[PDB]
Amino acid sequence: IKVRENEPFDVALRRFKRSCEKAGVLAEVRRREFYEKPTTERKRAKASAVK
Amino acid sequence: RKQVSDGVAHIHASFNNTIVTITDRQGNALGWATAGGSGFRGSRKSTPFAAQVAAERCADAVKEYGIKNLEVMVKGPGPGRESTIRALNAAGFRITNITDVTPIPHNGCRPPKKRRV
Amino acid sequence: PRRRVIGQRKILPDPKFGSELLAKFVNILMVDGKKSTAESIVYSALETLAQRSGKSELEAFEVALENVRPTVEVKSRRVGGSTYQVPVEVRPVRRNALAMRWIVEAARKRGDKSMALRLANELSDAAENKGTAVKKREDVHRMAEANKAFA
RNA sequence: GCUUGAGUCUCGUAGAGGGGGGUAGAAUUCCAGGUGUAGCGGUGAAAUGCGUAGAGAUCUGGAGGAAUACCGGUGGCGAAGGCGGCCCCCUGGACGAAGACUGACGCUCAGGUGCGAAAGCGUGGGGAGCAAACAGGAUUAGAUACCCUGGUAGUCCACGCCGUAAACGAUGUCGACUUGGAGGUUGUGCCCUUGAGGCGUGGCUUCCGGAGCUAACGCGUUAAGUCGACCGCCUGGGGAGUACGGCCGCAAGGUUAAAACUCAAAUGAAUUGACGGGGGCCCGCACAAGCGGUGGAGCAUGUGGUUUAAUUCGAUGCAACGCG
Repeated sequence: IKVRENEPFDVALRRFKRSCEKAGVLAEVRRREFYEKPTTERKRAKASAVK
Repeated sequence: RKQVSDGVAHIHASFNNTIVTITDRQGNALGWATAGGSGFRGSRKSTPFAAQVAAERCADAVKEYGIKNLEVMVKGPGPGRESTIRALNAAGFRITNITDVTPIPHNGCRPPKKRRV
Repeated sequence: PRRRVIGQRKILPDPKFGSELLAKFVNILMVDGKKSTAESIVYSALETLAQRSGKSELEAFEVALENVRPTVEVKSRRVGGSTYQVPVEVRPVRRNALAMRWIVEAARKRGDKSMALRLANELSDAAENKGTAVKKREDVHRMAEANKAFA
């Protein structure tokens, strides 16, 4: 979660949060408890991941 | 006044508004500025521009403390936050840490229903 | 413009000063295909402009037009189902094209006697940037300055 | 009698199988306090709402309830419903390896009995979040909706009831046979284990496909192929899974289950097109960028209407209206 750097620093370059929290994990927990749509969203996500 | 010389910039980016609170390392607030309090009410208070002018305006109003070092703590998602920390090192601050402190439940409370828009 | 990227046609420069800039200014002023009339108006008006300001001809014109050129202008998008007025940087040819259109339009708005006096007084009011075309430029810049939040 | 079906014993393996008890960490809400100050929240935009009685932000301390991120996987377990932190206790099943034992003890099953999501019901608790009802704000022609702000039952626990779901692989159970390929998961044997190998042999499971079948779509060794055993159910659409009666249920209702009348269709799958406020690519003064008009005035001319003895007939969205 943290970053620090010594005096050679210019830019933020914190892409630790395109790794874990920001993009998916908080936008997922904005909306409803189903049990049902996730079983089919994961079903078609794993059925789309195919060659 | 009181001459703290190090603080924390808690930026609270949400989808509708970013609210920047500059405090000390004890956690006592020294002065805040919101994107909605800088003109541009409404669809324009959730933009990176509004967040950066909110952060410029929060860098003002803590001149009475002589803050040079600060950590940055970032909550929430938002069109803000990224631009926000930029405005902080456009205001002479030595930005030391950038932590992202978004609250994530370990499957806690049930989130609200919504949005069949 | 759907498909066709275009060239542009070359205008003959001004027959008194060799200025294609001022040639496009007499084309912006021209009505009903009467070019002789419009260049008479431009020569009279800029001649009294050069006599009044005492500078010279087309540097008095170039100053009076430099005060009315827009910096950025608003522009509609309609991308996310919403009406945004985004600010966008004006191209130089469009920059002085808008400058001349605002000078000429504001000069047609004025209430003096002859067109050479309306436009000579409009360029003179734009030399110390207090006329109507500068209020059009400040108006455009208030729109693009208020809506700066979209880039 | 016999062991190739079924079962017992020995040793292990994997597992969100079940029931009871405890605990942990993040987060939401509330309460008390510090800093601090003008907004916060919300939306397509807003407003209701909260806020100088000091909100929101931020830090500290506390309480409480529910759910258990990451692992997490067309992964696993379960007859099905379903089961997801970690630990203990009680407990069910499955699978594998070698050997021993019983010796057809088997398969299916009308009535019967049990289990059976969610919502609901009863009694007693609990109540943080979420949220039917409800209230307010918007949107709209209206808006008893979608959106916003609140919000009660309920969701959670104990015990009892209900007894249903698109309770679905829309595929009853058990057994046998019939070309293949790529995986996943869990055992086990053999070989230099010369490593994240090589060769087999089981259990469960995913995707694609051969013959075959199928109205087609598709199924395809986990069959919808080729057979056998037993059960359940169907007989045109509507009326109608309704009424009456019976049984069950506290009720809601559940189950069993018609007829009169009425139609000549209702239906399945696939084809061609058209359409979509579906998707991709592309064009045209289509939009955009501009310039000049029309709609306002007077007149010209055409039309509708009205008038008239007649105001000849035809043209009438675009593509009729100085048109024939």
